[PDB]
Amino acid sequence: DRVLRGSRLGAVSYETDRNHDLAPRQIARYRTDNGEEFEVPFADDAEIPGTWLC
Amino acid sequence: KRLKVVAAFQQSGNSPMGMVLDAVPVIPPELRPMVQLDGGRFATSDLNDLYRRVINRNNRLKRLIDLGAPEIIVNNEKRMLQESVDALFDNGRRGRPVTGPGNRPLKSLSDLLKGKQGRFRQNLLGKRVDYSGRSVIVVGPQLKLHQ
Amino acid sequence: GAMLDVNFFDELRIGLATAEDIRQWSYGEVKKPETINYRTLKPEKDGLFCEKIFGPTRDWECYCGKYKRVRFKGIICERCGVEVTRAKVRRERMGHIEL
Amino acid sequence: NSVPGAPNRVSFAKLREPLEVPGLLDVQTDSFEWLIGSPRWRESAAERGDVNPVGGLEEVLYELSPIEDFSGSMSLSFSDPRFDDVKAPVDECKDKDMTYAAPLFVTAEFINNNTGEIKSQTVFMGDFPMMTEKGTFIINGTERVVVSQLVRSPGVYFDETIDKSTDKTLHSVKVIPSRGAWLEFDVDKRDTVGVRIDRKRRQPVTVLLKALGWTSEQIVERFGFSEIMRSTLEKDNTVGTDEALLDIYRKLRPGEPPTKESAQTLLENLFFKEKRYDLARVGRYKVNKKLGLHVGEPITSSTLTEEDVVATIEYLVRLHEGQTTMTVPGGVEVPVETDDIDHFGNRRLRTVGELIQNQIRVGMSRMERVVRERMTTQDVEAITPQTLINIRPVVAAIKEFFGTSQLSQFMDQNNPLSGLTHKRRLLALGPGGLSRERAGLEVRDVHPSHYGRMCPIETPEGPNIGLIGSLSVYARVNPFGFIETPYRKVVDGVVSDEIVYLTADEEDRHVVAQANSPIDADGRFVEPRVLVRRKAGEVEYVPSSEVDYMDVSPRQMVSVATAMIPFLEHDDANRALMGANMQRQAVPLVRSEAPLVGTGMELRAAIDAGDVVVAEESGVIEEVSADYITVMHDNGTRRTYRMRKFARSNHGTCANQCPIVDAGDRVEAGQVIADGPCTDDGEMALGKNLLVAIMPWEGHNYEDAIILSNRLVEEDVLTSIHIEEHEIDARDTKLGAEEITRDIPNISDEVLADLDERGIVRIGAEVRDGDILVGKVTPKGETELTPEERLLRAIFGEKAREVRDTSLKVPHGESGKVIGIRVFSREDEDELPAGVNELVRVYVAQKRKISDGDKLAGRHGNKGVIGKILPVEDMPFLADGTPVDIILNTHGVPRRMNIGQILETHLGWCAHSGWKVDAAKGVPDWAARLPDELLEAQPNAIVSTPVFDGAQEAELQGLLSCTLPNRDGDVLVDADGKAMLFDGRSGEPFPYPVTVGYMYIMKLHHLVDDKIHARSTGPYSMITQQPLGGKAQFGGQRFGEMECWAMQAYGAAYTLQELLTIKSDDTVGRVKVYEAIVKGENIPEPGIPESFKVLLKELQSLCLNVEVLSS
Amino acid sequence: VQELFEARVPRGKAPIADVTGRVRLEDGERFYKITIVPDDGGEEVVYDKISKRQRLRVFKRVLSDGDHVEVGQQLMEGSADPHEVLRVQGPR
Amino acid sequence: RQAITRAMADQARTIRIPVHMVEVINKLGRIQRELLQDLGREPTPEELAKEMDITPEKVLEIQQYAREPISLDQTIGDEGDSQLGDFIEDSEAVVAVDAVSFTLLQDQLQSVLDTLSEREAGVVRLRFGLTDGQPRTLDEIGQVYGVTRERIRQIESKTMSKLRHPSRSQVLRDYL
Amino acid sequence: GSLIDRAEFEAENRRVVAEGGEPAAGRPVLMGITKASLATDSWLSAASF
Ligand SMILES: [Zn+2]
Repeated sequence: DRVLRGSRLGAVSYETDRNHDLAPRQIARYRTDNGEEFEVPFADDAEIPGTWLC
Repeated sequence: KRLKVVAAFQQSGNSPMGMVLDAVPVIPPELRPMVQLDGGRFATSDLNDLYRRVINRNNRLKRLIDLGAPEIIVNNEKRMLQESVDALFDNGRRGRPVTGPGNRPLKSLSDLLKGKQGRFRQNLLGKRVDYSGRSVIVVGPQLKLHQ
Repeated sequence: GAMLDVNFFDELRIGLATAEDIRQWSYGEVKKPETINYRTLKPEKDGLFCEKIFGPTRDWECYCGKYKRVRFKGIICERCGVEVTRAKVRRERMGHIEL
Repeated sequence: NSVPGAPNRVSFAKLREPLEVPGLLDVQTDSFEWLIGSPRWRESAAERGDVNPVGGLEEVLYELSPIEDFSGSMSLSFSDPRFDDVKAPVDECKDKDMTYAAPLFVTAEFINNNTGEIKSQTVFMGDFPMMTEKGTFIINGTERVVVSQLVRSPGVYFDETIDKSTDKTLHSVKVIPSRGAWLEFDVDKRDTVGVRIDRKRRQPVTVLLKALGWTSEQIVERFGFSEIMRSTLEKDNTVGTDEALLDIYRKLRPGEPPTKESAQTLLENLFFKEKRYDLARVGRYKVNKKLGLHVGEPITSSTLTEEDVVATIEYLVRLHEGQTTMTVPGGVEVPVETDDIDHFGNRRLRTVGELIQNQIRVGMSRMERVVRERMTTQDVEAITPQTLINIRPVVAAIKEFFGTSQLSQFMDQNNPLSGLTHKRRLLALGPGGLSRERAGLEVRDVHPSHYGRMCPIETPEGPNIGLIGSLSVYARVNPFGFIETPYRKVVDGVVSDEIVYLTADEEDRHVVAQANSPIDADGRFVEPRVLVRRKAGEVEYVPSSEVDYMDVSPRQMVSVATAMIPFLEHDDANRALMGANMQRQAVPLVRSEAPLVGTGMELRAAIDAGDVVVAEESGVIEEVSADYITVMHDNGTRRTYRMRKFARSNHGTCANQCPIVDAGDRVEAGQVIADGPCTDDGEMALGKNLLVAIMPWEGHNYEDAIILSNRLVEEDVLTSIHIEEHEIDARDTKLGAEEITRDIPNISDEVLADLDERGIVRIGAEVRDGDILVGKVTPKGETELTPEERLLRAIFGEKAREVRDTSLKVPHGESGKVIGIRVFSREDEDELPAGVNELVRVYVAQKRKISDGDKLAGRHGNKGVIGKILPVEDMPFLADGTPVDIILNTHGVPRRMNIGQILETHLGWCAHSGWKVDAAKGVPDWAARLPDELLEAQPNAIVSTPVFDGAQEAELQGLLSCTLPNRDGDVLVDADGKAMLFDGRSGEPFPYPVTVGYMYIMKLHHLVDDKIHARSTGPYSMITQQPLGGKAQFGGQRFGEMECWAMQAYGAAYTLQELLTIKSDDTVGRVKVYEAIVKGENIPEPGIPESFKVLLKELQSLCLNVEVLSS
Repeated sequence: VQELFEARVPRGKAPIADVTGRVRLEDGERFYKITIVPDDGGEEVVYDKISKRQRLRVFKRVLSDGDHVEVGQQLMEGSADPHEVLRVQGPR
Repeated sequence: RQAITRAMADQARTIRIPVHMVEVINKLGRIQRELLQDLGREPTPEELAKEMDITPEKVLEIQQYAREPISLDQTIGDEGDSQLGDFIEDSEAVVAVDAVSFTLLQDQLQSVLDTLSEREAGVVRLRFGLTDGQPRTLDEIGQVYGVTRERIRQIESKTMSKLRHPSRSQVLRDYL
Repeated sequence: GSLIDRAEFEAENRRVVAEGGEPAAGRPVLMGITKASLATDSWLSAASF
C-alpha cells in the first residue's frame, strides 16, 4: 500500500569539514587490568573519569 | 592431498591457530540496518538475528561457567554456541538450516556472496546506472546510420 | 595499508585472520542482544547498534547531546561515550564478540 | 441458435455437433459446491454414486472425528458443518475492502468415556471465504481466482530402466502415498530385489516379508515360479521374523534400542496406522484398478494393506519376468506393463475444492494438536467444546492460503476472455508440484492423452512453456480429479447419441475415431477405412466396425481462447500459440465493435465469462438508464439490474456496461441485456475490423512494424480508457499524527488551486505529472538549521514551519481527469488498520489514444508495434477513394507460416462487401458443399468459420469471384483478391495489384506510457548505494555483466569506469559529477565504489584479513 | 561444443591408435575388443570394452582385421577424447 | 516455568521490550482472542480498552508496540528473484541536487554579502555564524569590534533593513 | 600431480638448473576451462566466477 520509503534513525546535516580550528582536547591514557593501554581524546573542560570502558 | 594444505601453511607465515576462533567480528550496522519504514514497520537485515543468537548463547554460557554447572549443561551450551557460529558464517551448511518465520532460511554471511544473489554477480560486476532510460523501439527509415 | 582507500592500490592480500587481528580490528566488544530501544527508537548501550562502538547516528552528535558542532571533532563525550564525528563511520567501524 | 438474444452469425459449419459447449466455469463452480456440499451438488452426486454424498468439510471432519486423548478416556467429535448467510454482498465487499466471507458452524460433540456425557454445542468455526457467482473469490476487496493444479495421483507406478554398464532392463516400482512414506522394490544391477523404505539402503525384500512375519516357506509357496525372488529367498542371511524386524529398525532408526515390541509396532505404524500413511480415495481406487485387487467393494480403508504389498511384489517380479497379465488370488486379473507419469490417467487435477480442503485439513492438524494438548491438561467436568477448540489456526490457515500462496492468484482481467482463461487453467508448479529448478523437460512435452483433456496450442511463451496449460472446450473433472472427455459411442457403425464421458484409461481401452468423417446421418461411415486413434497414439485405418467411439465435434482438442481463432487449421502452432496468448491481452476500447469474420466461440465465451449482465427470468423491460435496467418479470415482480459504470479492473482498464435493450422490449431467460467491456450485442469483441493492405510501404512497416492511418486517431477507433488508482493514508507517529490539510508548508497557491478546503482535489480536475492530489503534512520534529537557511528565514520573515510536507503527488507521466475520491476515516467508524486515521483513494483516469510504439496484433500471432501513424492523405487508397487503415508487411507472412491471416483477410473483404452467388444457371459446383442461406449475403454481415469445420479455401476462392459492387458499378477486388491500390504519397498507381481486405486487430496491453522510463538522478538503495530498479521508483537500467563484456570488447575503458563508479556507487563522485555538470566544469576523477567497500567489510567480517596494499 | 570446451571425456568415446602397424579386430562376447600390433614391436596395447553397439570406422571402407593404421588414427566411430590425442600425438 | 517465560520475553523479539510491556501485550492478545472466540468478532480497540480498564490510546500504543520487525531479505517478488532490500528508497541519502543548490546558494549569498561593507558583512557573518557554525552574540561581536552590543544591534537592524530591499532579495527569494 | 603455468614451469627451472642442476619434469595437460579459470593466479577473478 505504501511507497516503500525507508529511513534509518539518523540525522544528516551537511556542514563543511573544517580542519583549521577545532575544540582543544586533552588525551587520557586509560589502562586495563591485563596491561593494555588505550587513549581517549577528551576535551579540556571535561571531567575525566577514573575508569572507562575501552 | 594433505601435503597441499600443510605445505601451504608452512610456506606462508600464517599460523594455523586461526582455524579455531575466539573473537567473532561484527559487521558494521549500516550493512545490516534496522530501517524504519513509513509507519514504524521495522526491517532488519537478518544478520541481526544470527548475531542475537550468538550473543545470547555466549552470555548464557559465560553465566553458566560463572555459576558452576554440571558437565552436561555446559557441553550442551557450548555445542549450541558452536552451531550458532556455524549458522552465522554459513547457515544451512551443516544439517538443518536455521529457519526464520514462515520457514524461511536465514541469509547468513556466505549467502551474501554465493549464487546469483551474491554481492559479486548482482552488485559488484553489474550495477544499476544513473542517466539511463528504456523504451520500446520503432523503425526509423528516414534516419541516417549514425542517428 | 589504506583505511579510507584513496585510489592507489596494487595488491589485495587476503589472509586468515587471527584472534589478535580481530580484537585489534574492532572498536568495542558488543555484549548485549538489545538492538533498538522499544520506545525511544535509539540504539542501546552495548547493543548490536551501540553508538559507543560503531559511531554516531547523527552527523556530529554525541548521544547525550552535550556536543553537537563540527568544531568538536574527534573528541569523545565523557558521559555518553560516543566520538562526535561524521555518521558515515557506521558504515566502516567493526565490533567483535569475546567468546 | 441456442441463446435467445443472439445476433445471427451465419456459420460455415458443415457438421452438426450434438453436445453443446458446457458451462465453462463448471471446473470452478462444481468443485466449490462439492467443497460446501450444497444441495445443488448433492443432487448431482445423487445422480450417480449416491451412496456417499459427502462434502469437503464433512470429509475433513469425518477423518477428524473422533479425537481422543492419549488414553482414549475423553473423546471430542465434530459433526454437521453449516453455513449462514454472507456477511456482506459482493459489491459492498469490493467497495469497503472486506473479504467475501460466510461463517462456518460445526456441531461439536464431546464425550467423556469414564462417566458418560455428551457435550453438544455449536462452535463458531470461523469466517470462511466463499466463491462468488462468477467463479472468483474476493479477498480484502481485491478479486482472486484459485487456479487448478496438476499433480500425479498417489498409487503404484511401475517402470523400467536401462543401464549402459549392464545393457539389461531394470524394473522399479514407486508406491507413492499422499503424506505417508515412499517405498520401492528395485531390481539392482544383479538379480536381487531390494526394499527401499523411506529412502534407506538396498535391503532385500524377503527381509521385509519376514518383517511381515512371512515364512521362507510362505515366500516359496507364493513365489515358486519367481527366479529372482528365489535367489533373494536363499540370499537373505537373516531368519527369524523379529531378527529381521531389528534389522529394519536398525537400518531405518539408528540411534534407538531394539526393544522388540517398539520395532514390532513401528512397521505396523509406518504403513498401516492410518494417522501416518494415507493414500487417498484416489489412491485406493487407482491401486485397486492397477492390480485388480477389488471386484466391486467400495473405496474405503485409506491405509495400506499386506495384500496390496504382496500383490505389488508379485506384479514387480512378473514385470521383470516378462509376463503380460497376472491374476491376483482374490481379485480380477490385470495386464502387466509400465506406467507413464505424464499419462492423464496418472495425473489428476487438484481443483479449488481439493485445495481449500487440503488447507482446512492442515489447519485442523494444528487445531487437533492444540486440542489434545489442552484436553489432557485441563480439568474434567469443566471443559466444553467452546473451551477445547481454538479456531485461530483454522482461520489463519485459510487466510494464509488465500492471501500469500502461489496458487491463489490476483485475478487477471483486462477483458472477459483473460478472466475466463485465467480460470479453467491448469497449473503445474506449486507446493508438491514441480518447481522450475527441478523442472524436467519431459513434463513440458505434450503427448496423446491431452487430446480432449488439454490444449496443446495455448500455453505461456516465456520460460513457462508447457507447464501452464488450459482446459479444453468440452473437458470435465471426475470426482477423483481425473479429467473426463465426452465421446459419442458408435455401436456397429451406428454413431449413437449416448455421449459418454471418458477418462484417459478408458480411452486407452477402446479406439476413437474422428468427427470429420463421412456420415450419412444414419451412423454408417461411408469410408470403411476410417481414421482412428489407438491407445499408444497410433493412427490407423481400422475397418469401420471396430470403431466404438467418435469425437463429439472437431476442435475438442483446443482451449477456449484458441477456439476464437478463425482459420486455425492453416496456422503453425507457434503462431497460433502467439495468437492464443495475445488474444488474452487486448484492452477494452471505447466502442468495441464485433468482428466481421469469427468463430462460433464468441457468444458462448462471453455469456459464460460473467462480464455480461444476463436476464435471469423472462419479461418486459420496465426502464432503462445508464445505471440500471429494471426488468418486469411476467408474474408481478420487478428487478433492477444495476450497472457497473467505469469500474477499474485489476490491471487498470475500463469496465463499462452499457445496456443494449430498449424501454419496451421483451427479454427471455438467458438473453444478453448489457454489453460489458469487450462485447458487442453479446458476443466477444476485442478489437475492431480494419481495412488492411499487405504491401511493404516505404520501410516503415519493416520487421513486423505496422503503420496506421490517421483515421484511427481521428475517429477514436482505437481508444482505450485507463483508470489508475492513487492512495495515501494518514497514520499516527511518535510526534503526533499526520494531517491531511489544505495548508502545505513552503508551497505556492497556483498548485493549491486544484485542492478543495480539506485536502483532496475536486472531482473533474485535470492533473499533470507532479501535482498535488492529497495535501498531507506530517509533524517533523525539531532539527538544527543551517545558518544560510536561518538568515534567509530571518530575511523573508518566514518561520521554521515545523511540519514537513510529504503529500501524495501523482507521479511522473500520469495525467487525466479525476473520476472519484473515496475517503475512509477513523472518525467515521470504518475498518482501518491500527494507528491509521484517514485513508483516501483517488482514481485518476485518462483516455489513451493510439500512438507509435503501442503493440498491435491480429488473431494469428502477427504482432508488432506501430511504426508511424501516417496522415490520412498519404495513405494508399483504392480506386473508390477509401484509404486503407493499416499496412502490414509481406515478409512476415510466409516465413512465419500463418496464412490464416490472409484467408481471414480475404474472407473479411467478402463478408464486408457482401456477396450473392448466382444460382440462376443452377447452383455452382463449390457452393453445393456450402450450406444454404450463404449463397447471398448483405454487406457488413457477420459470418463464422469454426475452428476445424472451416471455410474450405476452394469455397472461399469461389466467394471472392462473386462479391457485389460498392456503390457504383465498381468491383474493387478481383478474383485473386488484389486491388489496384493508388499511392497516397506520390500519386501514381502501384504497378501491381495488392492484396487488400478487412482484418480484425486488437489493441494489446503493452502500451508505451507504461513502458517508457528515464532517470537522471533519483533514489538509491539502502545497504549498497546503487540506484533502484523499476518504473515504480525511478531506477536505472541494469548494466549487467554482458554489457560489461561488450564495453570491454570495444576497449572502451573510460566509459566502463564512468558506468561502474560515478553513476552508481562513488558516493562523493555522484554529487561531484552533478556539481561539475551544472557548473560547467570537467568530470572529476572517479574513486572507489561503495559496493567494493561493502564486499571488503563482508570479507573482513568472515574472519578473512583482507588488507589492501600499495607497495 | 560444451563437452568439448569443458574437455570432458565424451559419451561416444571412440579409442584411437597408439602406434603404427596392424590390429587385432575381434568381435568378442557382445562387444568388440581390439589389440594393436606395433611395427617396432613391443607392448601390444589392448582395448577391452569397445561396445558392439558402436560401429567401426569407415575410411577410404570399414576397418579390416590386421589393417595397418597410423600412430593416432581413430579406430572406432565416435568422438576421440582430447586427453588421449594430447597424450598420443603431442601438444601440437 | 518462570525462567522459561522470563527468558522468552527477554530474548524472543528483536527490538527488546521489557517484561511488563510484554505481559500487558500478552494480556491484550489473550483478552482479544477470548473475545474473538466468545463474541465471535474481532472487537474494537475501545472495547478492548474498556475490558482491560485502560484507554484506547494505550491499546493502540500496545498494538503498535507488538508489531515485530519484518525481514529485509524476504522475497518481495512473486517470481523469486528480488528481495525487499532492493526496493527501499534511502531517504537519508543525499538528494544530490540540494547539494549543488546549497553551494550555489552559498555563492549567491556570499555575493550579496559582498555588496555590503566590511563592518556590515563582518557583523552579519558573525551574527549568523557563517564562518564557524557557532553564531556569536552581540556582546562578543562588539567585543571583537570594540563597540557596545547596542551599537551592534543598531548595525544589525540597519543591515536587516538593507537586505530586505528587493535589490538584494530578487536573487534570494527563489532559493526557498 | 599439481598444475602450474608453463611460463612459470620453465622460468623456475632456470632458477634451479642454476645453483646445481635438477630439472623438474612435467607433461602438458589439457585442462577444462572451468578447471582452468578456477585454478588461476588472481583469486579475485575466480572468486566471482
Ligand atoms: Zn552524549
